[PDB]
Amino acid sequence: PQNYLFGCELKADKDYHFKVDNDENEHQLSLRTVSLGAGAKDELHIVEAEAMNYEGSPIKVTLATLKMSVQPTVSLGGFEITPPVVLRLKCGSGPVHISGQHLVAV
Amino acid sequence: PQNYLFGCELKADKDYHFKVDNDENEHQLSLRTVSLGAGAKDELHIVEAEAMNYEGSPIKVTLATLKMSVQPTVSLGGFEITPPVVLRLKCGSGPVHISGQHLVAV
Amino acid sequence: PQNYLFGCELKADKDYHFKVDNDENEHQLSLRTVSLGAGAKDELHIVEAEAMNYEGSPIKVTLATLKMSVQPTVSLGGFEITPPVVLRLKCGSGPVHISGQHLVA
Amino acid sequence: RPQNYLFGCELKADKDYHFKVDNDENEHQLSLRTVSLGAGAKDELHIVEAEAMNYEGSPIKVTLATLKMSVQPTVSLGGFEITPPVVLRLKCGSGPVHISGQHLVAV
Amino acid sequence: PQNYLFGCELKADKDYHFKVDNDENEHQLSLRTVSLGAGAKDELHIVEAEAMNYEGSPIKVTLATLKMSVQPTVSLGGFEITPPVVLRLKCGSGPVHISGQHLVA
Ligand SMILES: [Cl-]
Repeated sequence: PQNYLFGCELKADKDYHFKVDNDENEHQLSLRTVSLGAGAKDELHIVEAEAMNYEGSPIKVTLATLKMSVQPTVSLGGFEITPPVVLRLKCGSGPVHISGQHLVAV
Repeated sequence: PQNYLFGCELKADKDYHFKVDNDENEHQLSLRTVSLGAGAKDELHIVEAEAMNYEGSPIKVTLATLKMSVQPTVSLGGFEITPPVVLRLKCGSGPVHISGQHLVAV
Repeated sequence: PQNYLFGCELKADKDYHFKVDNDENEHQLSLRTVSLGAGAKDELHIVEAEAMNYEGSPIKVTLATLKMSVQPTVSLGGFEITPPVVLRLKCGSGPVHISGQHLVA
Repeated sequence: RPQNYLFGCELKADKDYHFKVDNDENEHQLSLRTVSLGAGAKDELHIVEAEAMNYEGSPIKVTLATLKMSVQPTVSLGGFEITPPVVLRLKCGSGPVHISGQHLVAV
Repeated sequence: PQNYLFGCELKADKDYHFKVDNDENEHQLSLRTVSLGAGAKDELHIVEAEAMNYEGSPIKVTLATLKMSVQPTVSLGGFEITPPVVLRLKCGSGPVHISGQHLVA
């Protein structure tokens, strides 16, 4: 369970797509924090994730609701998600930063 | 321990029923975040879970108390519940979003 | 490790005692969240737990300080305590809800 | 796998806390869960610090939490495990500040 | 999994560099809390970490955004990073304190 640092930045329509690699290994994203960037406005920001569900259909789940003067950072504690996954801002202009661990298994 | 994205949205007249069907494997719901939706009033929101306790009886349980201008998101850190589970808003109009993992055994 | 839902509501004159039976397994309370109920006043609420320490004596312990307009909910991340455990409000009138898991060997 | 006992203490401006090992064989761990301000604490900045050995072998002071009654009365650390010997103290603020956690033992 | 206490302080002109000197065992930095020091102004503080991604390249990630009058402490719950790691203030002058665990197999 070797682990690499992971991160991305979201904007109004700057998605992040985490893909499956053409390796033989398993991969997981263990999401840790969502936090507002210095230039973010004091509006509501909602970060959303999209991935396969249990019965096979795409699901969109909101990870966090952030606002600069109320809650600039949310800690998710190692939210593990199997790729492919898309991360995006459902509202707010961002930037919103996401940090976490990229877990593989050779 | 296979792992899928889970999410739902609750409103005052909209609960969520997590079931698990005529499967053979064991299933667990691992709840990660509870967060207020973009249009939610600045009223008190209380999210409830109902499931079996160890004595065999159904128990109603408060997961989180949320308020948009005080605490829009609560992180539960992987709160596991054995299905069947009903999730509902005990008060507040929502929308309230819940995200987590659906974990499956064999 | 079997896990069942656990929850309770605490008020000024209402301790909560956890419990077990003529049982054969190991039991743990895994406390998850502490949250103020809808009718709680905007007073400071302090939730306390009491259980035996490593020496063997009962020790009272503050789990959380809550205030409705400041921090209505606290997440403990799976705080595990061996029964018997008493939960109570050391101050505030409540209602205060506690949620967690009952774990069985 | 290890056995777990409830742990707690109260810190004030002139009352620190030191984690007591004894003439025993067991490996002990202190797992800290919450830091929360007591009812009578004033509304100043409170900073809780922990003191224990680092890897290279010499003592390090470390900040666990910054708390303020009207902003953030409780901080949950999620099971911060520290090997004894460890000392907990207020680096500033008058308290009382309560600490809760687990005392874990295994051999 | 031997476990030692870890800490550092960050300022506008003072970063922290975590190297384990090449022994033969493996080391991990497990971050726990990011908190503002007593002397910090009430400006936005953003703490970032730099290490390798899975493709071998260095990446910088924001760990936490703090502000004294809003949220002086963020708890990361054991965010493990493989050394070498750089911690720095991307904005704000600090001091910002970091605590966690240094783990050796
Ligand atoms: Cl706040």
